This record gives sequence, structure tokens and C-alpha cells, in this order.
Amino acid sequence: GAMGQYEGVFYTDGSAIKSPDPTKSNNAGMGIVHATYKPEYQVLNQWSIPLGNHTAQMAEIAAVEFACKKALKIPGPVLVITDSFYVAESANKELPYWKSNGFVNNKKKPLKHISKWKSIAECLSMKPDITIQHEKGHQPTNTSIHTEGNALADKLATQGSYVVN
Repeated sequence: GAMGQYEGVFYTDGSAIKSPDPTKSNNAGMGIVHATYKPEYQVLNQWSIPLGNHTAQMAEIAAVEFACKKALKIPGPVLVITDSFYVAESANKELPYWKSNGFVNNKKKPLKHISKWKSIAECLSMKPDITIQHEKGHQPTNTSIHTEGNALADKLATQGSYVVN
């Protein structure tokens, strides 16, 4: 109804693991889940992107950029949901809002991670059809359709950590 009809939905997740050896290093991975609005809710496919020299914060923002390009790539509009509101609202408003200030957040401090936002700006610049949403945590209500994607994305993110050590 109000949601409308989109080609599908993209759920991204980010996780990181700390070890005693890599004191100044952590293992993080990204998990993306694709869903559809057909008459039967089902994941079209799963995506895992293990990071080597990245951090949990970078895995969360990188997860939104990943589906971001894959979302617009589709010949139709897609919805992208993330477990971080900052990153989500980032490509949702900061992306276009920062461009107005020349990729700058406030005059007091410059925009951070501009390179990461620059890549997402190239996709969102092609068309706002890319919708961004922020997960409400894990199992926020007795029943939730978005929560299901969070479970599949959580497993993909954990598998990314096993890909690197």
C-alpha cells in the first residue's frame, strides 16, 4: 500500500571481532540480504563481503554503499535497510546535504569519510529511487518482517570474520 512496489529490498549488516594478537587490528565482515515483494516473501540471494583492514564502523557504511550500487543497478527502484541510522540517514540526507556544502558537514569540521560517501553519491545521484531505512535493533517487536533479514545478514557478517583472521 503506502510502501508501494519495489524490485526488491536490500538488507546490509556489519560486524567486527577483536583478538589478543591484533591489538591495533580487528576482523570485520559485511552481510547483504536481498528480498522481494512477490506473493511469497523470500530472500533472492545472500551476499558476504569480508573486510581485511577495516573496522566495524567502516563495515556498516560500506554495507550501505554495497547494496546502494546494487540497488540502483536494478532496472527498478529498490529499498536498502541498514542497522545504523547515521549511515542510513547519511546517504538519505547527508549525501545530498553534504554535496550542497561541497561534501562538508559543518564549517567547524570537514566531512569525514568523504571518499566512501562520494562513491554512494554517484549512485544516489543517478536517481533517488534508492530508499534507505534504519533497522530498529534486533527483534524490536513480537513480530517484524525486517527482523528476519537482520538474522540472515547477521550470519553473513559472522561468516565474513571467518574469511579473514
